[PDB]
Amino acid sequence: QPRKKRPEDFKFGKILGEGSFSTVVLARELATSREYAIKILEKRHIIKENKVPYVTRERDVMSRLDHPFFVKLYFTFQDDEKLYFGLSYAKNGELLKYIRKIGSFDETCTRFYTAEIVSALEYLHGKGIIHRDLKPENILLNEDMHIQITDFGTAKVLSSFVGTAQYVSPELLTEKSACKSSDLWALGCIIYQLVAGLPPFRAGNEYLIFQKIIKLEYDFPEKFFPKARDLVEKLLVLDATKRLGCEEMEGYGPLKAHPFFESVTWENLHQQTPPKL
Ligand SMILES: O=C1NCCc2ccccc21
Repeated sequence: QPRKKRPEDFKFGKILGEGSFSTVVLARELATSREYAIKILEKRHIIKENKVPYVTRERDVMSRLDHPFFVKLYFTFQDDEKLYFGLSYAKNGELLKYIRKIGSFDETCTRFYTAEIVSALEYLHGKGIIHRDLKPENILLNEDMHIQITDFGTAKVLSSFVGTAQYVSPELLTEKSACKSSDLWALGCIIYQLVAGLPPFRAGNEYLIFQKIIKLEYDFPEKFFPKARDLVEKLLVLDATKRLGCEEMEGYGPLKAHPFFESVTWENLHQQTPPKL
């Protein structure tokens, strides 16, 4: 292994994001001229907030990921005060940014980007990992406009936490429990959001949002692509064992065979050129 890196190896630049117990800063490695997104965490603060398990899980999950649709962990190091995670830099920022920029996606772009997420979730779920906080804020875009999923501090490794209100699955509200199917619920909310321009469940506060979620209280705009609508109806299902893509429904095959995805070639999405937004 190369010698441990250290802060003085980098020219630090702008802050890219100010996460839960961390700050992500753009950094250029002097020796190589490579750009990394370095996640910086203060040890004392992590210890004080009882987040050692949190940070340990984050690093352990990220070390296991080796797929182009996920953030990559290249290196770690620490000094007296801080932990540093050297992560891939997603040049084009958040999916959410593009949703707001152009309002909503046409069918071709919805299909292409939904497929990348599904394909990413298939990989993740095959390793026994649940994300638990999947959302357009955490789905980044690379320079090449392919997705790069991030934010694994709150992930669960199969064999205690509630995500972002608008994407929380009903089972989390009624049991405290999460499963792979919880990510598929999030996927349904995201597809709806790509097409409609807004998340399905919206209200004045978390309480009222949680209320709508458990009553499955939402509806589709008039223009909603019919096959995407059918797909979302098969994902936004209160019973977690009946969502398209979960094990009880025989996995990712039937999800990927959905009519909405008819024209998708699943084997080499990362080699395809994304539709212009
Ligand atoms: O580009 C990024 N890569 C790592 C994850 C991240 C978080 C917040 C802002 C940017 C990034």
